[PDB]
Amino acid sequence: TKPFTVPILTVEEMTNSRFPIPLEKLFTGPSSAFVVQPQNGRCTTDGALLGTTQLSPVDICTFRGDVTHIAGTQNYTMNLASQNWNNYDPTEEIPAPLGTPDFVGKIQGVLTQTTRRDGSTRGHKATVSTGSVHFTPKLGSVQFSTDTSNDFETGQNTRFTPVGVVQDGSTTHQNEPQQWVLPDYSGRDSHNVHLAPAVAPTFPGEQLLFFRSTMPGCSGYPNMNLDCLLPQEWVQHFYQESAPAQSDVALLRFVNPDTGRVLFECKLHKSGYVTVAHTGQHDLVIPPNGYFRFDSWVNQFYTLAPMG
Amino acid sequence: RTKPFTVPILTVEEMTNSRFPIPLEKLFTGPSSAFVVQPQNGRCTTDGALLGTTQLSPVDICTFRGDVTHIAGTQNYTMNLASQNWNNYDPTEEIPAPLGTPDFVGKIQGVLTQTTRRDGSTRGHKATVSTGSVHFTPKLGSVQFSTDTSNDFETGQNTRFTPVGVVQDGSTTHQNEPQQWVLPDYSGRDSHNVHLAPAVAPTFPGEQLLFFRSTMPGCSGYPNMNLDCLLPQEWVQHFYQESAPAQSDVALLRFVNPDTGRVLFECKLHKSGYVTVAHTGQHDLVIPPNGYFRFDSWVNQFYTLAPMG
Repeated sequence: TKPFTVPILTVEEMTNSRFPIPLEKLFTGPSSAFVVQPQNGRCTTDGALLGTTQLSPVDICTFRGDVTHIAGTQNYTMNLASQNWNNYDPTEEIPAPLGTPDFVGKIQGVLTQTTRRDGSTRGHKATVSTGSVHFTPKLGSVQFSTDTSNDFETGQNTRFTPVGVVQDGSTTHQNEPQQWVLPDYSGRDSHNVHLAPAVAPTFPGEQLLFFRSTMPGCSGYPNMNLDCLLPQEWVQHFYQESAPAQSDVALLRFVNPDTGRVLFECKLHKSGYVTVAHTGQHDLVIPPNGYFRFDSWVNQFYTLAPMG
Repeated sequence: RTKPFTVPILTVEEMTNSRFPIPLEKLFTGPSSAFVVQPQNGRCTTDGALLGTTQLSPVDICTFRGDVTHIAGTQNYTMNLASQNWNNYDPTEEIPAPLGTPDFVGKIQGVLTQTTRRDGSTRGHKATVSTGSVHFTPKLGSVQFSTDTSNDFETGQNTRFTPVGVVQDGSTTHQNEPQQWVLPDYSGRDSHNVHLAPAVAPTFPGEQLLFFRSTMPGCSGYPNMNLDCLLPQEWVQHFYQESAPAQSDVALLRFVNPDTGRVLFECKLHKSGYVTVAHTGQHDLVIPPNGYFRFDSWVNQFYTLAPMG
């Protein structure tokens, strides 16, 4: 058959699939006190995308559409367009538009607008709160708060470029964002739909292995921790390769080129997430040039050597 | 012989600009003799060798990491550049500038974000870097930002510039900037740019370069937001991984429309890492949104293409 592979990139060479910044470290911990159900960076080893997951490492947490002012406030409503500027179809069987943020928090960035008749051009600091009742991307509308009350024109193309997250310093530190809480994609009191499955360890002593980045802080004492289940580069890779999963789990070894020895082994489940044999929280310590290597297909019950 | 050469099965829209972190939009072809096509980003050979300031992350293009220091009684800051992993920048490394450094003259506006190690405090201000400025000296490890505030950023604390769009003066001539096909003075005035990826051009009759085009976001004024790269970032990434030996100076590509099955046009992918098509004049290509590039065979300098239309 066609052979399964993972990219020969370092953790640092790769990119977070849940927000557009690169990866920094591996991290493992216990996933029962919370719900690991991200909609971004979700893909099966045989190349099937899931949830709101899409291919561009850049168009994650971005928004395209036209805007309309909200009287006597500095808020704007954006009517969402598809990524190619085509119309957004809410009937499409997906939790929300592809790339929609998959966590509750206040994402701050910049609304940019280019005015078609004269190629005039403006840019304002803007924030979208995915917890807000006005955050209804699945319905094709989302609400931004803003620098100005007059600047943006109607019927002209508008882009939100995400930058970092934000938090209220008056209150409890690192209270937002909540990374493992999904937004109400369709507004309040309406069910999220077509979600990628929640994940968890299904073997004794195993914990999830997270690919972790630290989101930028515009202001406040945000909790900038952001873990994804698969590096975006892996989503991209699996999608291309579409190599048939031959067994329950793909056994990966993490190798150090420097010494040529294996540092640890892990399970890549065909569902598209990783587990390691370890108990407790741990930021993994790794050779900066170390990479993941696929070794064999093994079943539910292969016992992993411990991580350390 | 060897590992077979391939190009990714992505659409233009599925792919990403290699010269600024936004996705591709259209194919465009035109004449490349009135200007110098010598970008340092999205430059890679078909057998996987990165060139110029080209690097792998589609996100870390036109970004800057380092620490900052205020410039007395102005709202400008000087950033002392760090490598991508926050390690120290080595100007002795044989590269035009740090990897991912902007490869065009213009005013790039974004946001400087800073996080205070001790207490996890954060702040973020609107910022602009002008790559034409005499203070834009990335190869020496320093770059200058203009800013929202005069007191906020602390010294010795990690700082990140996240690019957003480009900018221009509305009082001045329109579309006069940025200048996409003009390299910055990577080492300041008074010093030569060094270790550049080669300039490129058509070397066959009737052929023009084929550009992978995006339109950069405009912050304000009337900027010229056109941005063409020679290879989609996804191709750089792909070639780097595959490292498949070029078997010829050129790889013949066909652009196929999958529902129909038919070929829309053919083009030459040169092992040097740029594309040409047989056509004379400017033209935004019109393509089936789900059409993709397909590698067909290795052919030599002199294979005659069939006109694009």
